[PDB]
Amino acid sequence: FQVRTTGARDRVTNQPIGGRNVQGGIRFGEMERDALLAHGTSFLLHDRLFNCSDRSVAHVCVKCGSLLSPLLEKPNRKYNCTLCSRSDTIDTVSVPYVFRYFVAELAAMNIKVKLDVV
Amino acid sequence: TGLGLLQDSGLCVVADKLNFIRYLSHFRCVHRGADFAKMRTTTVRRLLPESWGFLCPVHTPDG
Amino acid sequence: NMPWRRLQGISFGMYSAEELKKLSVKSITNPRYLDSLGNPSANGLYDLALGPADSKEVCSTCVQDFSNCSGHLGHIELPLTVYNPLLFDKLYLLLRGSCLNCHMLTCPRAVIHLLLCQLRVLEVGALQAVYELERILNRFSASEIREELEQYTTEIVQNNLLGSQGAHVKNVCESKSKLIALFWKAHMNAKRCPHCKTGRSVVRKEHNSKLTITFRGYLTPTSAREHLSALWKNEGFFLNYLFSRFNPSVFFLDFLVVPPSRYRPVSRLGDQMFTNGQTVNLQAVMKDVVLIRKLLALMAQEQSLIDKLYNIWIRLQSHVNIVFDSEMDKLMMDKYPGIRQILEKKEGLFRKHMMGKRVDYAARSVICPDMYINTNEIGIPMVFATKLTYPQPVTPWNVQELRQAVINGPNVHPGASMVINEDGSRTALSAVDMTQREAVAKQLLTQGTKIVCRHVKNGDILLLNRQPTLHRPSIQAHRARILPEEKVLRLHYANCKAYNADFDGDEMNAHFPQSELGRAEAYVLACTDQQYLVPKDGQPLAGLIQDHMVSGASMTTRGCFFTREHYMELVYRGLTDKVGRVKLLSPSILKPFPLWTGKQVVSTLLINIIPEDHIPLNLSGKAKITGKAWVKETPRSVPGFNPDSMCESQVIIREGELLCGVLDKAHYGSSAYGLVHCCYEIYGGETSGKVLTCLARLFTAYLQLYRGFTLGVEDILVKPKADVKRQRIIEESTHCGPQAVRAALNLPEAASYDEVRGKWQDAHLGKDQRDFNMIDLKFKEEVNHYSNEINKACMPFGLHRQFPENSLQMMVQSGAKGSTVNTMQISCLLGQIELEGRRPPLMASGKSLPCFEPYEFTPRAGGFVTGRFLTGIKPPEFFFHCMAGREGLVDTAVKTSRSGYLQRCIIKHLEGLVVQYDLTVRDSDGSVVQFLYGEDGLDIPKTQFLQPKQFPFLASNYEVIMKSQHLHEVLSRADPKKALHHFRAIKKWQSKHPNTLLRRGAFLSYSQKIQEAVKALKLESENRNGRSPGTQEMLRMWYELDEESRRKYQKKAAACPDPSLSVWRPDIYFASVSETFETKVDDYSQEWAAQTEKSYEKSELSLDRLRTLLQLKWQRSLCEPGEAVGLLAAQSIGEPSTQMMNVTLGIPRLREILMVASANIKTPMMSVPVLNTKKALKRVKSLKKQLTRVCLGEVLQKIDVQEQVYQLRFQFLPHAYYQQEKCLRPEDILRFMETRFFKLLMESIKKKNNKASEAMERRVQAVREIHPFIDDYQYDTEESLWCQVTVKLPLMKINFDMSSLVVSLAHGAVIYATKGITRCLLNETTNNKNEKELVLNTEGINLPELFKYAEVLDLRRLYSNDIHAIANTYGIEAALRVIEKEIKDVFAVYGIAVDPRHLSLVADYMCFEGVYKPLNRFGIRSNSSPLQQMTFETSFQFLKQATMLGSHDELRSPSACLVVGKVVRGGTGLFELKQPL
Amino acid sequence: IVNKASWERGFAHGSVYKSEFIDLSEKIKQGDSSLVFGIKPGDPRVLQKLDDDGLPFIGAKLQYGDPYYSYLNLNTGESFVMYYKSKENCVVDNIKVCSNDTGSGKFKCVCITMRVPRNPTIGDKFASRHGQKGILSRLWPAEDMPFTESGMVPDILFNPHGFPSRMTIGMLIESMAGKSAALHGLCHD
Amino acid sequence: LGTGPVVDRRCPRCGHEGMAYHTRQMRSADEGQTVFYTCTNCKFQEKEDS
Amino acid sequence: RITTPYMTKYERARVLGTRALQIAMCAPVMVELEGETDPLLIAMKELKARKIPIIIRRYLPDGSYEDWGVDELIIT
DNA sequence: GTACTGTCCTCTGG
DNA sequence: AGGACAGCGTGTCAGCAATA
RNA sequence: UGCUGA
Ligand SMILES: [Mg+2]
Ligand SMILES: [Zn+2]
Repeated sequence: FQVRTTGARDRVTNQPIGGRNVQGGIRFGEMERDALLAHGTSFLLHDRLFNCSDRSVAHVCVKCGSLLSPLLEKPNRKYNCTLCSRSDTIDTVSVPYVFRYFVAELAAMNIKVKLDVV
Repeated sequence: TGLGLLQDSGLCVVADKLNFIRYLSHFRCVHRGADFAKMRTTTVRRLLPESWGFLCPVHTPDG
Repeated sequence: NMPWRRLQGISFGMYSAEELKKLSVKSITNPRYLDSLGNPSANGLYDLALGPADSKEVCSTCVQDFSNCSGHLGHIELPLTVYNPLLFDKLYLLLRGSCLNCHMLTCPRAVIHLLLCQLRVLEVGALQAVYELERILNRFSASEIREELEQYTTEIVQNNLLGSQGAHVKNVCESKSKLIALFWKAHMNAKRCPHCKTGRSVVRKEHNSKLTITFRGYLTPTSAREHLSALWKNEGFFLNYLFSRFNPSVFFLDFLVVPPSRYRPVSRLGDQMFTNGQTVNLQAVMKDVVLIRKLLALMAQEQSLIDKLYNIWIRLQSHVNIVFDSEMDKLMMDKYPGIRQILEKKEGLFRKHMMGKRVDYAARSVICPDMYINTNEIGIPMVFATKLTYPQPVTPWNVQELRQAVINGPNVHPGASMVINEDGSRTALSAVDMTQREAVAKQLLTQGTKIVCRHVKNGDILLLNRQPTLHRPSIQAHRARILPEEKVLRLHYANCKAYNADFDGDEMNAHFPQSELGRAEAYVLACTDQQYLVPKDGQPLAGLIQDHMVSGASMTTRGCFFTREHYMELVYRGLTDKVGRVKLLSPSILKPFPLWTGKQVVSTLLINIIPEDHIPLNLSGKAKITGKAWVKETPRSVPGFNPDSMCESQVIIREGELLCGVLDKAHYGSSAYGLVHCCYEIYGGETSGKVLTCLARLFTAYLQLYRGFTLGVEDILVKPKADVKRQRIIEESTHCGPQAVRAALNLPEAASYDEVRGKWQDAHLGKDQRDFNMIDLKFKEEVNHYSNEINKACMPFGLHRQFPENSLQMMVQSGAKGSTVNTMQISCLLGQIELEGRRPPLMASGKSLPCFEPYEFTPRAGGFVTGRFLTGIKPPEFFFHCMAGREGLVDTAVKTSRSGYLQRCIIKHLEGLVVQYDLTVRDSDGSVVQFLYGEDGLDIPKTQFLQPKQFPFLASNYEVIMKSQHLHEVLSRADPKKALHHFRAIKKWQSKHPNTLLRRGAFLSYSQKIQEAVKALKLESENRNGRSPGTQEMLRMWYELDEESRRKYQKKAAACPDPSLSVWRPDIYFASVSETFETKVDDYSQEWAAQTEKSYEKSELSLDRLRTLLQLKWQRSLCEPGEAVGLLAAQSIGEPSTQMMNVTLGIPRLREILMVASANIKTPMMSVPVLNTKKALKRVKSLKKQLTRVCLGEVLQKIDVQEQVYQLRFQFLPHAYYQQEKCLRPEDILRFMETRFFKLLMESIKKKNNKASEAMERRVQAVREIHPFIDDYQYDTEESLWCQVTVKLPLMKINFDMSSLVVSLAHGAVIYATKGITRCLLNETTNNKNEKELVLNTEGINLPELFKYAEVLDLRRLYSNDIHAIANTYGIEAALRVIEKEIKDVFAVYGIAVDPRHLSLVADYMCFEGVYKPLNRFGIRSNSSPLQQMTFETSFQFLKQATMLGSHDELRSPSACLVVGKVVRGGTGLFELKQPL
Repeated sequence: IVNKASWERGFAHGSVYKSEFIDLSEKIKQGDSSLVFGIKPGDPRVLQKLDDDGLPFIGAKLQYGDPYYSYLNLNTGESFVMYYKSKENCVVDNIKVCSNDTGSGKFKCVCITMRVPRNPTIGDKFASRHGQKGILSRLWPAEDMPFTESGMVPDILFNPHGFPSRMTIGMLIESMAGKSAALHGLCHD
Repeated sequence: LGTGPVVDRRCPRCGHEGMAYHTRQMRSADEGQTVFYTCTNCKFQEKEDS
Repeated sequence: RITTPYMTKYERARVLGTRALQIAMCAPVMVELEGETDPLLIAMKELKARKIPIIIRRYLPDGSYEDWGVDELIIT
């Protein structure tokens, strides 16, 4: 028998840990999201994944569309873009951590993920 | 040299005394091989009529 | 306060390598990353500028701790350049086809410029420009070609701009994919150089990390880099389009990027406490960098030194490779998995942590039967309820009940674990002092209000899931009925079949929505009463099971009488009514003693459940229990009685009062059109759930109070005097082996008793093994005759107790549980065991089991079990039964393993297809798949009662249907004129043209003067220009000798008006229905106005109110916009397969059709009807005998080879036994040897010897004219008496038993055969309606080689299972229907029946872009979504592609929408809300 | 279904023995002995849950959050209570103190056996000798069970619908054989 | 030159009067045996679950 | 102006969800609630009275949209 | 496992 | 241009010990 | 990796 609410968030992906010995979450799976969207309950599938799993609040160089570029001054702590020296372009975007983890992994190969902020 | 064996794992297993019918069945088990657990064709799972009196028809794991 | 900013698009490109700098906090140089004690060593991989890896530290780059710091990137600076492993292969090609001297590609500039212009036009979307440019080229120096093409290309790109946003669509990505793939595949091969003839400096790459130019030097990444740098300069205009402004520098790496330390977490491995696999690969690169930096200094302080430099280079590349793809380099060890393995697999990062995240606020526990909670409820065991918390905001109208919850505390049930503050957060109440919780019960309502995380409160909504989720009904929402003292989640038994739950240890998950906007959807959409009908075929899913079926069938039987007090307390115990009086009935029997009927109990329970305002329903149908089950005693002839007019087989509910019928599974069950299905149609899904609940409670009270159900041994027993016949039949069955086998080997009818054993042994040790299966089949036949005789003797009437009073019957016979084949096989026979469709296999000595003699004829030795489970089965039969039962489980496992993959592939391709607001089924990029969902709209579950034969129900219940749903309001707010006039026009047209295939035309209509012309006018001419002498007179009279504008033969010959759904928008246009529905409505109105005339019941409905009723019920069953029907089609094709004779069957065929789309199928076939004429029937015999293949080997007795002078005599067979059905003659056969076999023989002799170290006369002469080895053959003036040949190779040849060659060749040598056809056969009868049909089936496929017999066979009605051959002879719109029919016939062999609206969508998607495209990994290449297409399979190839093409993603798929955290673009997310100011 | 009075009179009661080997050569490497089971005198943490050798009492009941052992680094002189973290109740029934194979070990290794009572709850799987498995769904009160004309009252209720599709006719014969045995004092084969 | 209908019990699908059945245990060891029916007048295969 | 006049079930679900998430964030209830603590029951009460000032913006597959009022939409 | 793509591989055509 | 062939692929669902 | 549960 298992019930998990919140608990060990895996550090690499910011997701519930699993197992039953710790709080232990229940993998949702690729087979189940399909049924949840068949019903057309997009918001239930949004709430569950984003809010009960990795919902992060990252910053983007809106002009240059790079997750990696925004920077914090050593202690005001106003974000400034490293690639282009503009500090007022930076704005926040809701995104997962595995999305950030994937941008990092893709950079680990010289590939660039340029994202269009709106 | 693999000892003329063809298998390099599952050679020894834990004998668990959950019951005396779990224990007594570890000394009468015969494993066709651990590699055959990964096979598309199922022909080493056929219960041929030549194992009459040597292997039990009913006593086989069921998964 | 969320970021508020959303994503529109994600593009994948390559980083400059100069902008990665400034994306780097510091360069790392220290190899040893783990400190002596386990902390980060400065300047190592784990550093404090690359971020705090753990909460203990703070980053040096930005002061901030873990969980708040976005990590930073660093770089191992490499000693010298290395090639990048992903852009490497392309580099190789960019160097294979090129002149290292000239620095220009070896391709003809025509191809270069053509492809350049095609890419320039594709970038804007213009798709006809592609072929237009290619044809402009072919129809046409280098400047000359460029100016010819660039004018047209610039004109296109200018006149067709504004289309850069409308270019990311399928059919524009497939074209670019194909163009660039063809370029890389056909024009980059090594070639002699154009300008200098000797410019092939052949780059030829060994294993990765090795490129070798010849004069065998080793290509140093610096020399290759300079070559690319100087080749870009000359050929850049062209490559900047083949790669996006790619710089050649990106093809090479001067540093490696170390990812942030938060994404590299130290775990443990054997004998190492702190290690990440990614840091162990990067550490190997750092260590080689250090050794190489030493050798360079050694050269500076200065063949072995530079051979060592070239070896350490190759080693540093094979490490930088491993860092990118663990298995790019196979010769290195200590190789942990690279990034290709971090991303691309089932473990992976997309199929886990991307599509399958782990969720909070969820429970999982064993489920238990409840039955005393309503069908829409789940029982929560007070241990989840006290932990699962919903975070509700505090407002003036809830602050009272929230205050009690904060006072009750974290551990009492209506309580709360925490309260979140307006600006702060998370002040937990979990203390148990009970005073601070009161100190905080105030200050509620004392910006965003405090939110109380309350517990589950007995009305909440929960999503419940069972893990093999194969359909939409496997996730449904339930209403949180809290139960005290348990750890199990209790669920009603009506919801079992939906989940497939079985209460044998059946863990199930329960999710708790936390948004108040997912609760609205769990209530409205995912609710468990909107899920009454399965989406596969619209048939009901919820229903009562087991003893609610044997209870209701024994109470509703005719002889069940109840006193007032058992009548009551049986009504109130089913109702448990809470609102209003229970309306009762009158006794059926009023006099000797007032008594009720049991059908009256169900009646009075039915008139209380139906909503007060609505009126009870009328219903007429059939029961599951046949009216023959009750016939005890022989039926006698009553002269005027139709026994079925008054039978317990016909269910007749008249105004909610059951008047006749048993009401078994056919109602209350999962069968369609029953009482609960009609309740769900007329009164909604909540009323059907109420009916199910109340009927379950009633049928439980009945068995628990006054009756009882059991299953003893006196209902499986069999009468004596009936087991004597069974025993005599079993004795007779022990003598049917010899005859069976013998008459299957076509042996002498008798006199052979040992030749038969030898023939069986030969057939068993044979190679083909198809004369053995013949015996197996013709043997499971005498045995089957005795079983039929045995089941009939005992099962119907040989049982000790009969059906009304038997407990096994009345359980299999009312649909409760089991089957007549379970009932038998428990009594009077177990049957014939069959393992692979064949009898049990024999040993290697010819015995099936150690107890049986070898080759024993008795059926007992072949698995014919005559024992029953009543009196057990003997040891040998036990063995065969175990073999069968075990193969069953093995097959289950393997079948599920294959079905899962099939369904995953299907669901991954058809997922983005949703119905739009213009009723058209479009994909994610807007590509129109269908212009109307089912070809008419009309989602499946709502079209169940729109079938005919269900109108007499809608007519009977008309008043309830109009009041409950449409109402008088909609009927009179309908205006049908536009659609009604269209159907009148269609009807008039079809009235003037009965035969709609008669070649209508204006001029054709002006051939009625045909006699006028043929009489005298045209009698004098010849075929002037090939037409005729008499056709020219008609042409002259028609052409200009007719009226100017009043020559209107046109109107008499004009097209049928186009269908109404096509022009008149079925949703907003009343009376615009399908052409097949209006025909049904006309037929029924005509057959219903002629029933009212002789009805003795007053009907207050008129044909023209019934018509409006049906038209409204159609217009309302119209597939709401946003339905996402492709996912439903995927799941409907998947679930039936996952669960569940010369052709293929099962998942093999489904995978051939859908996933592979092969041109080679295992069993191709054809079926042309035979034309039904006396001449055709006679010609067909010859046709069948004409297309079968006759092979040299099928006509031969034995060869006689003598041996360097190798003679050969063929000795052919006599015509007695092969000319009968092969249509051959000896001169043709022998002539074949002279011209084909006797030269293929020398062909094979050379095949071996190349790598070894009056009239007889003309025939012989021409034959040796052509070959120099033969000498002279023979002649056979009398039926091929002796026909040998002689050869000789006199010098030195390998004299062996060459008979091997001349026998391996005399098998694949076929006299003559139609290409592709292996055999024909005329299956005499294929129809009962018009039994006269004949079919010429075939086992090969050649469509054109049948076109010559358009008079012997019907070439319309020709069918084949190939779907690639049909698509090549008849087109793609004809292959669509073959695909649909193939899927339907595959599902039909198992009784499954998927709705045609799903196969229509699947076939329309597969054949979308003109070709039969497979639904698999190669079908996604023509897909406009890089984020999809990489969440499926080969994620790294699809990422490399999307990266070297700059491919842009629009975030419109479900996968791309769930990857970047958006709301899917179908179902509930398809529109905005736009609060007005 | 299981009668509730049969379940309260000891029907199918059981237990589990969880033996945990605490070798305390962990938490340390080859340094000074940080390992001796022991309590520094007066620790408020182990006031009365341990017995002066940092080991629970034999017979004591353990619950999550209870003290479970107390090491003592001999050189420094510091104790560590190491709390019981299983979310289930048990009773310590024995504690083996083990040596090093040369009879020279120093109070570093022990083996504690806990006893966990596992009586038939709802959700437990029962089975017959014929493959007829099934969870326990209710504990039916003993006064709501159908009593026979002999005064008896079943203690297992088995739905008769598992027979028709599974054809376990051996259970219907075992019932009669066992009833005849209990009646005549015999023992049938 | 010289030297398969089953036992058929009665159930209808399209017409009537007697199908024919092959029993195979296409299930696990905790379930029961599936039955495969086939008609006479036509050839329509059933494939029940029990 | 050309799409269906009725309110699809997905639209009803999303409108109820949004109105409920608004009510729960202390928004004025124009429906005269009568002692119910569920914001979704209140949202249904408002939908039945035809008091929801939200604009369903139906998007067509080419970007073109049509703005419908929740009041001017036939709720089944 | 089999069947697909792919991959050239280099053999007769202007 | 007839091939020969080397080359990728997937594979329902959750637990425990234990150990790399 | 050996087990086990649907
Ligand atoms: Mg089960
Ligand atoms: Zn920037």
